[PDB]
Amino acid sequence: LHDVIVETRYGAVRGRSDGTVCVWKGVPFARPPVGPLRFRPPEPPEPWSGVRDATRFGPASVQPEDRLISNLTGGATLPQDEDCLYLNIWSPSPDGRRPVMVWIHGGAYLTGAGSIPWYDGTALAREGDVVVVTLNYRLGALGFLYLEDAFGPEFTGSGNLGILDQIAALRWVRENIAAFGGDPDRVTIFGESAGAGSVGVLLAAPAARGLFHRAILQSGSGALGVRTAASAARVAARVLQHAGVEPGDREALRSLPARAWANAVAALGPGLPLGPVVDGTVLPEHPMAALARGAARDVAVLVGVNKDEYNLFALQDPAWLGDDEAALRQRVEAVVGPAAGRLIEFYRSRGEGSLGRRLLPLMSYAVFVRGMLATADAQARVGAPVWAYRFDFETPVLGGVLGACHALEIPFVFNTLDRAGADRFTGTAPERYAVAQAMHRAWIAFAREGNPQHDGLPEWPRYDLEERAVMVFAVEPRVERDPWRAEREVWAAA
Amino acid sequence: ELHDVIVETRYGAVRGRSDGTVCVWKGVPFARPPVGPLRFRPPEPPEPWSGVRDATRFGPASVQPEDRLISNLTGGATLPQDEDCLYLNIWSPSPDGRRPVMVWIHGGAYLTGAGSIPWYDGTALAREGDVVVVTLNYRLGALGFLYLEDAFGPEFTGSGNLGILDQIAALRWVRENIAAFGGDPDRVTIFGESAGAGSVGVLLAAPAARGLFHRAILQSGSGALGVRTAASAARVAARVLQHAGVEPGDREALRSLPARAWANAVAALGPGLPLGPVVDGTVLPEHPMAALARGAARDVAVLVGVNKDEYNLFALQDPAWLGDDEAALRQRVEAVVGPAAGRLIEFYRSRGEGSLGRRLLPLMSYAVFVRGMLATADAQARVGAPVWAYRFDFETPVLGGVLGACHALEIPFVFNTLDRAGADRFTGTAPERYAVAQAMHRAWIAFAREGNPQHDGLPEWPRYDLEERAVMVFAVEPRVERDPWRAEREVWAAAG
Amino acid sequence: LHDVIVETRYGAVRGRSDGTVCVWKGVPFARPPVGPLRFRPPEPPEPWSGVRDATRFGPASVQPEDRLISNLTGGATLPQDEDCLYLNIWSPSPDGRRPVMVWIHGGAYLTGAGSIPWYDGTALAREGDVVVVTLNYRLGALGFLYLEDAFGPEFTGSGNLGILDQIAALRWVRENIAAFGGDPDRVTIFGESAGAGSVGVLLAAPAARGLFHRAILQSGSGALGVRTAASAARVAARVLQHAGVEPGDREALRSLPARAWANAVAALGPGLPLGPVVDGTVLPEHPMAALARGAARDVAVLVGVNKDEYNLFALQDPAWLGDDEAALRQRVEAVVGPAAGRLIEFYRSRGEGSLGRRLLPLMSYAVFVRGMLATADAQARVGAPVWAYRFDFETPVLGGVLGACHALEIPFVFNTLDRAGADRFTGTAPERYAVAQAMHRAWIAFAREGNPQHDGLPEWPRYDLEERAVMVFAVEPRVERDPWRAEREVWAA
Amino acid sequence: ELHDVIVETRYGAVRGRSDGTVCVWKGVPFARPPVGPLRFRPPEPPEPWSGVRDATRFGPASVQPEDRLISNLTGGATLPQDEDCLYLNIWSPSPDGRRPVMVWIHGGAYLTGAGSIPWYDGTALAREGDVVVVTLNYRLGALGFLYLEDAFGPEFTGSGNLGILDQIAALRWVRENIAAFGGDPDRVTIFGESAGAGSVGVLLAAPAARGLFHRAILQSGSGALGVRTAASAARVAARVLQHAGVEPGDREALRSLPARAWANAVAALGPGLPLGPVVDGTVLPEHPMAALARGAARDVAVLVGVNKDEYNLFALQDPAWLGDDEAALRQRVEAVVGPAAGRLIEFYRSRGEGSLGRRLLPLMSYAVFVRGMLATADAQARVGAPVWAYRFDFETPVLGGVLGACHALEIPFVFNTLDRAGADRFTGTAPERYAVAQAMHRAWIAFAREGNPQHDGLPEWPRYDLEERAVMVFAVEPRVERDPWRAEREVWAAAGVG
Repeated sequence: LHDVIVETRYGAVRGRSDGTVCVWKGVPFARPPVGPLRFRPPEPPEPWSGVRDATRFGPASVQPEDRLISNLTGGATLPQDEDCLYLNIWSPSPDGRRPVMVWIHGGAYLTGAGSIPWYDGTALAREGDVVVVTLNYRLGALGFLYLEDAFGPEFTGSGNLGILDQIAALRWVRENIAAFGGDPDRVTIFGESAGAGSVGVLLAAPAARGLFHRAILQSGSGALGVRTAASAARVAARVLQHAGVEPGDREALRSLPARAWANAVAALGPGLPLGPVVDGTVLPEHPMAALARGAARDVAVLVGVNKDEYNLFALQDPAWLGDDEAALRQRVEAVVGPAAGRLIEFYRSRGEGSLGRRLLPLMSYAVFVRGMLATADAQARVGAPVWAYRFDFETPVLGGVLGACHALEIPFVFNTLDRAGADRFTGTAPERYAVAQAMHRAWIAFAREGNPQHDGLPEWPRYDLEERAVMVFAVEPRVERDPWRAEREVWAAA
Repeated sequence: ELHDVIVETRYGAVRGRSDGTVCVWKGVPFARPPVGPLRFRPPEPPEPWSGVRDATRFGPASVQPEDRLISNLTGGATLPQDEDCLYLNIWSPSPDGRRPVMVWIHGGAYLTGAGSIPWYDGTALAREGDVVVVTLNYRLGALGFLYLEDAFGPEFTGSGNLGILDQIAALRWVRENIAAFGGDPDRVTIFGESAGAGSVGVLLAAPAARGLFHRAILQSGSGALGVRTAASAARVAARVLQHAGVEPGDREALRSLPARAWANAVAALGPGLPLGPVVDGTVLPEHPMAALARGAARDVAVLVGVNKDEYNLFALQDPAWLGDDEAALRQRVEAVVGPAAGRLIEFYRSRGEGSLGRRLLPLMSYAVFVRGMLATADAQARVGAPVWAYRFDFETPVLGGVLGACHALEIPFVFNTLDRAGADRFTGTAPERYAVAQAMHRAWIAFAREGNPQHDGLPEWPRYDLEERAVMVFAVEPRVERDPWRAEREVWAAAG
Repeated sequence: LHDVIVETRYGAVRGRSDGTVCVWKGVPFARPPVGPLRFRPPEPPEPWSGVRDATRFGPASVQPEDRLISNLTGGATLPQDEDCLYLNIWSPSPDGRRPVMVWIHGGAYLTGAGSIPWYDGTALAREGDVVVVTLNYRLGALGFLYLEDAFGPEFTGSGNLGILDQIAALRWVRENIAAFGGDPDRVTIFGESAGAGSVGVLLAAPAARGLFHRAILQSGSGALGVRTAASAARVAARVLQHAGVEPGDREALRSLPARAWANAVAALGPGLPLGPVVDGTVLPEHPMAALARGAARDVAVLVGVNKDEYNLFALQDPAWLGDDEAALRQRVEAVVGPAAGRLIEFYRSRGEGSLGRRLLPLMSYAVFVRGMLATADAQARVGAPVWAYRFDFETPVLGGVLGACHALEIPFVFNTLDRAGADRFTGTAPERYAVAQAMHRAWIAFAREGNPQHDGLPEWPRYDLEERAVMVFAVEPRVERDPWRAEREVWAA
Repeated sequence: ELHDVIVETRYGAVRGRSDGTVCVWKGVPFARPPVGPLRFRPPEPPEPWSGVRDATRFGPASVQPEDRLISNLTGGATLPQDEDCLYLNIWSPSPDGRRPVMVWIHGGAYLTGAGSIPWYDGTALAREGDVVVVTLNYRLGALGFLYLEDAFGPEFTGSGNLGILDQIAALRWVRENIAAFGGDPDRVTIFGESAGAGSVGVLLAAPAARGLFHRAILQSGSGALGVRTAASAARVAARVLQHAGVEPGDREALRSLPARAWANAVAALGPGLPLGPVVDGTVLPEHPMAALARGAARDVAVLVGVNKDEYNLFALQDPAWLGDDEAALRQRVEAVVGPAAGRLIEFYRSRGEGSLGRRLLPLMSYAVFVRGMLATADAQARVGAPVWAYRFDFETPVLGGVLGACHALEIPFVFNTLDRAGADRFTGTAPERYAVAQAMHRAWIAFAREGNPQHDGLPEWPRYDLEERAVMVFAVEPRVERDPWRAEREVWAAAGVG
C-alpha cells in the first residue's frame, strides 16, 4: 500500500495504490454549491496549493433515509453535506491512455452517492485496464427544484442543477483524466435507474455533447422521470410551502438549512416528485424527442432491464404478493391511467400464481421496459449501434419473491458481489460469480471497443427492428429475439 | 483469570471474555428485535451502535412454554425470556485466525430451547478442535411459525417459516462477521438436533440458504420432521388464533397481544408437534425430501444419524408405552402411520422383548427418526454427495434403563459437556462415557474441519452408500454395521 | 495492520496492531488545559461515549522551535496546540501484566514531545515484553511560570504545572494501564536531559510517592534546572512584562494567545529561564536535599551521562573548537563563577588538542556529571540499589567534533537508530547496532528485574561509595571504577 | 510517450519525467542553499516544501572558472552556475523496486565540473543494469575547499573540506530518500573520475562517511590526489584572500564577496591543483592513504584503475611535453617528484619512443595517477578487502594520436554516452568503441550489483592481489596483464619516491 500523487489543473492530489490499482477519492470537480452558489450552476473549484488528500470519500449530497435497499442490506446512513461535488477515480496507473467509464448512480434523483461500495471501480480497472470514475451530483431540492417561476430568470436551469453537476464532472474528466491514465476521447457513461435517466437526459442535452462517445442505460432511460416545465413549477411551489420560503425571497432561499429542503421534499409524499425538467435551456426538448431526431446518431448505446424489475417494490408494499384486486387495480391505474383495464386483462391471462405476481410484469413494462425499447428502437432507426440485454439471474432472498428485481444487476456489472452487503441482496449461490463475469466483461468490452461481445458470451447481434435480438444474462446466457413481442403489440393495441 | 476481548462487528463493537485458552462472546445481536411492527416479519440487520456493547451475558430466550420433561432430569431452571430474542454466541480460540465454523441449531419441537442451554456450550469444541462455535436463537412457537397468509393476507408471506428466516439471517451474520472472531466464512458447518436437525433439513432445501454453508450434520432429525403443508398450517393457525382471541384480519389485536399469550395459545392446542416449517411456496418451495431427491444439496456433505431407542424418551410423558397391550397403543401408532400400522404392529410385536408397548417403541422411532434419516442418507448417496451415517448406542441407566439410548442423550457427548450442570444426572456416571464422548466429539470436529469424520480413535468409517449402507455405531466399542435397519426397511416399504 | 479496541476508565480507544505490537496514540490523560483550566493543575479528562480514535498523535505543547538537533537531522516542525495533554502506549497485547516504562522527554522544559519518533516504543515492547508509555507535559510559561507572587494564591503550584501533568499521567497509568497489558505496580520512569531532571523532581515530590518503583536518569538530575521560589518569581516578572500581562489581571493572563507566551519566553534571551520550582507545595524541598534524607531509599535508580556531554552546544557556538582563551574563560565563568580560574588550569593541563577541546569536559562535569554523581552517592549512602553508566560511543558526524555528545544515547536506548533522522545524528557505522542492543537490553532488564545485568554486558556491580563502579557503554563494554576520581577531588578542593 | 512521475522525498514531492523505460529527476535539492550565513558552512538538510517541486530541469552548477581545454575538445557551452548549487539527479527504471545504486562524483580538479554534464547522463546505466544512478553537485573552488581555520577561526572548522561534506550530505540524502526512487540504500556504490576519484579516496578515509556506501570505484584518481596538509592549505588560503581583497577576520567582506569573485581569486593563483581536500584533523583526521593502509576501508570493495596515457591530455595545455629541452622538462618533473627527478628522467629517457618530452609523459602519469592507484590497490589487498584493477588502453585518434588513451577518455565508455552530444569529437568514430564501452559499462554495472565486475563479455578477471598484481586491460581485445608496472614499481621504490 503506497501513496501516488497526481497533478490536476487545479492542484495535486494524493491517492493510494496497491501496485495493481490506484484510487483517488473525494477529488473536487466543482466549487462547493454553498451560500451564493447554492441553487446556481456549478463553478470550477478554486485552485489549491499543496498536496490535497484524496484518500477519503467526500460527503454525499443531502438526502432522506431511503432504507428500502439499506434495510435488507446492513448499510449505514451516508455522511452528508451540501458541499458534495466530488468524484473518485480508479485506474491501473497514471501512465497510459485507457478507456474511461463514468458512473452515474440511481436513487430517484433524491438519494445515493458515488461513494457507495457497490460502485467500487477496482475490479473494472484491474480486469479491463480501464479508468473508472464515480461521482456525486446535487440531489433533491438543491438539485432539481424548478425555481424559474418562483424566483425569476436569475434561477434559470435550477430544475437541472443536478444534470449541470454531471456535465461539470464530464468536463473535468475531459481536462484531467489524462493525468490519471485515461483517454478523454474514449469516455463511456453508464448509470442505473435515475442514473440511467440522467444518461438519457445527457444524450439530449447540448452542453454534454462531445463529452462522451458511448452510453449504457441500465433499468432506466430518458422516458424515466423527466418533468415538464409546468409540472415542475407546481412541485416547486408545494416544496416551497413545506419549506416555508415565499417566492422571490432570496434570503430565505439561501438561509434555509440543507436538511429542511430534504424534509420538505419528503413531506410532499412518496414517489418521484423531482427530476430533470424540459426547461428549454439545459434540456430544450424531451429526451425521447431528441433521440427520434437522431441527436445520438453517433453515440453507441447498450440498454437493458432486469426480468422482474418491479418486484423490488413488493418489499415496501406487500399487495403485489396478494390477489386483492381493488388495491392492485388502484396501483396499476396510478401508472397506466385509462389503459389499466385492458392491460390488466392481458397480463392476468399470462403466467401463474397470485394476481399480484401476474400483474408485476405489467408495472415493469410500464416503468422500465417501455423506455428501454423506445430508446433501442429510436437509436436503431437512426442507425446508431445499439445492443439490448435482459438480466434474468434471480436472488433467492426472502423466499425468491424478488426474482431478477430492480438494482440487482449493480454488483454483477461492477463485480462487487463480495463488497459489504451485496450478497444479502443477491444471495450466496456460487453460480452468481460466473454471471457477474459474463456481464462485467461485456461492459468492459463495450467501453473499450464499442461492442459488448467477448468470448464468454454467445454471438450477440446488434439490436435491429427486424430481429429485435436481446442478450439474456442467465446461468446459461442466450440471445432471444423479440422477447417482448406480445406485450409490445398489446400496449400498441391498448 | 478472565480478561475482556473487544471485537467489532459490522454493526458495532462487542465485549467478550477470555481465559487465555478460549474467548466467548454471548448475546451478540444478529438482527433487529422482532418487536412491535417487526413482529411477524422477517429479520432485518440490527441497528449499528456507537461504543462498546456488552457481550458478557447471554441474551434472552424466545418466549416459550415450559418443557419440564427435559427439565425434571436436568437442573432445568426457567429460562429468562423476551420477544427480543435474536441473539447468537461465539466461542473461539482467538479473534486472530481463520478456523472452520460450527453453527448449532437447537432442538425443542420448534416451541422451546435456546442457544444459551449449558449443554450447548461451545468451549470444549473450540478448545479441542481449533474451531469457532456459534449457537443461536430463532423465533419459537407462534411468533416463529404461525402461518398467517390465509388469515391476514400477503403482508405475512413466509410467516410460517420466520424461525427458518432467523436461522438464515444468523448464517448471513456469520458469513459477514465471523472473520473478526477468528472464523473462516468459507468453511461453515451447520449442525442441529431434533427440531434443530429438522431445521437443517429445511436449510438444505431452501434456496435462500444456499451457499451459506458447505457441510451439515443432522442428529435425531431430518427434513421430514415437523414440516407442514400450507393447508395443515392454516388450520392450526386458525386454532391458535381462536385461543388467542384474535379475529382473522384484525391487525391491531395481532400486534397488541402479549408474547406470553401467544405461548399459551399454542399450549392450549394440546401435546404434540402443532407448529413447524411450512411448505409455503416461497421460503420453502417444495418438501425438503423432494428437494433432496432432486439434488438441491448435491454439493453439501452430510453426517446424519439417530439414537438406538429414540422414542423411549417420550414414554416418560405417557406410561402406556411402558404399559401392557392397549387399543390406545395401536391408536398412537396409527396416528403416525395411518393404515400401515395393522401390519407394522404385528412385525414389531414379534421382534424385541418386554411389553407390547415397549416392543412398539422401535416402530415409533423408525417412523419419526429412522425413516427420514435413511431417506436423507439415500438421497445424498444417489445424487453423489459425500454422506456418513451413525447410530448412537450408549444407554443411560436412569429410570431402570427403560430409556436406553433415548432421544437427546448424544448431545453432551457431541459437545463434550458431560460435566455441565446436571449432565451426569441424565447420562449416568459410568467412566466409559468419556471415551464415547471423545469419540463423537472428535468425529464432529473432524467433519467440520476436513469434511470426513474418520479419526484415529474410531475404527474405519466407510462413507454411507446405497450398496453397503454402512453405518458407524457409537458404542463402548465403536464399530461399523452394514444395513442395520435392513429388515425394517423392507417391512416399511411393504406397507406404505 | 488491524484495529485493537481497549476501554479506559474514561472511554474506549481504537489503536493499531501488526500482530506483534499494538500502539495507541493521542490518548487524553487529562482535560485540555485551555480557557479557565490554563495555568491550573490538570483535571481528569471528560468521559466520552463511542470509540475514540487513537491512530494519530496528539498535538505537542506550544514551544519555540529549537533547531539544534533538528537542523542537523532535518526534523519537521511539531504540530502544536495548547491542548497537548496526551500519552501514547506500546504493548505486545492488552492481555497480560507486564512491567511499564514511562518516558519523560527532554528539551529544557521548553520544547519536545512524547510523539518524536526517536521515542517510539515498538522495539522496547517487542524485545522486552514490556509496556512503553511516552507523554506530553505542559512546556514553557504554560508549564512552569511561577505566578504565585504575581497573581496570588489562586495560582499556587503554577511553577510546577508541567510536573503535575507528569504526575497525572502516572496516576492515569496506575488506573488504566492494566487494560493495555501493563502492571501498575511494576512502573519504571525514565527520561533524558530535562526529562531526567523531571525524574529527579518526581523522586522529591510527595504526590508521586507511589506512582513508580524504579527510575532511570539519563544526562540529567534534580540538580539540573530546579529554581527557587524567589528566582522563579523574578523570571516570571520578566516574562509577564514581555507578555504585556500586568500582575493580577486574570483576563490578560487567559486572554494572551498561547504563541505569545512562547515568544515572551524566547524574548527573555538565550539559555533556559523556566524549570521546576521549590514552591513548598508540589516541591517542598530541593530534589538533592530529599535524596539525602532517603526520600528515595525505596526506589532503584539507574543514572548516567555521555562521555562528551557539552560537545553538542559547540554546534551552536564555534569557540569550543577554538583556542581563544578570553571567550572560553567567560563561558566557563558563566557556569562555575569564582571557581572557574582554578578549574580551567586543572582541565587545561589534562588531555590534548585545542583549549576548547580541553575545556569541554569541564563544562560536561559541571552541568551533567556533577548531578549524576551526587544522585548516585546519595542513593548509595541510604542503601537504595543504584547503578551508574557512561556512554562512550562517539558520533563521527561533522568531523568527529561531537564525540559522545548530549542526547546521542537516546536512539541507542530506544533501539530507534533506523528511525527518521537518527542516522544523521549517530552516523551510519555498523558498530552502533551492537552498542544499542547492549544498552537497550540493559534498560529492559532494569525495568523488569531492577538489575540491569544481562549476558551481553560484563559483570556490572551496583554503584557504591567504596568501589564506585561505573559501567562503560562502548564497542567493547567494560567496567571502570571511580572514573571521575581526579575530578571529584579538584572540584571538592 | 513522455509522462510526469511524482515521487515524495522526506522534504517534499518532486516531478520527474519518464519515457516508459527510464525515469529521470533533475535538480532535486539535497541540502539548504549554502548562501548568506550558510556560506563557508557545512551542508544542512533542505527546507521542507509543500506541493510539487519541478524536477524536470538541472540545477545550476557550482560557481566555477571556465575549462578551456575541455571546451575546445567538447562542444558544450559554459555551464549555468549559481552559489545555490546543492542538487543531485536520479535515473531509475521505476520508483517501485529496490535496485543497486550508483552515486557519481564528478572530477575537474575540485574547481570545475557538475553532475549535469551530459557524459554523466545515467539513462544508459539505468536501462542496461537495472540500477539507480545519482549524479550530484558539490561546492567547488574557494566556496568548497578554502581552509579558513587560521584566518577566521573555529567558526570555519572543516572549511577546507566543505566539498567533501557536501558529498557526504548527498549520500545521507540517498540513504534517506533513494527508496522512493526505486533504489536500495543498503547496496550503494560510489564512483568517480579524477578529482571525483580523489573524493572517493577521501570518503574511504573519512569516519563520517563510513557505512553510507559498501563499494567504491576509483578511476584515474586515488586518495593521494590533491590532498593538502593543513599548513599548505593555510598558505594557499592566504593567497586567495589577498587576490579577493578580503583581510583575515573580516566577516563582512567574507560574506559580502560575490561568488564569481571567489572563482577569479582562485584563478589568479595560476594553473595546477591549488585547492583540494585538507588533512584538517576533523573531517579528514589522517591522510587518506594512511587510513587506507590501517584497514579503514577493509569492508569496502574497490575497483581502481588508470588510463594508459593519462598525462598526455595536459600536453594540449603546455607544448613543452612535445618539446625536447631538458631544462623545461626537468623543472616540470622536479615539481612533482622533487629530488628523485634525475633518476627517473634517466630511467624514462631510455624507455618509450619519440621526443624526450613524449618519453617523459609516462613519468608524470605514474606520479600523479598510476602510483596512487597501485598504493590504493595494494593497501586493500593487504587488509583483505576485495579489490579489482583495470587499465584503459583504447586510444583516441584526434590530434594525430598524440593523446592516446589519455585522461578522462574512459568516461563515455563507462556511462555508454558515446552517442551524447560532442562525444565523437573526443573518442573518434571507430566502430570498435561500442564493444570496449560495453565491456566497461557492463563491468561497472556488475560491480555495483554483485561486487564482482566479471561478465560474459570480458575474459576471466582475477582479483587484484600482491603476488600476481592482476590488471584487467580494456582494449579492442580485452586481456589480463599481470604486474604490468613491475619495472616502474621497482625503480620508483628505489628512487625514494614510492
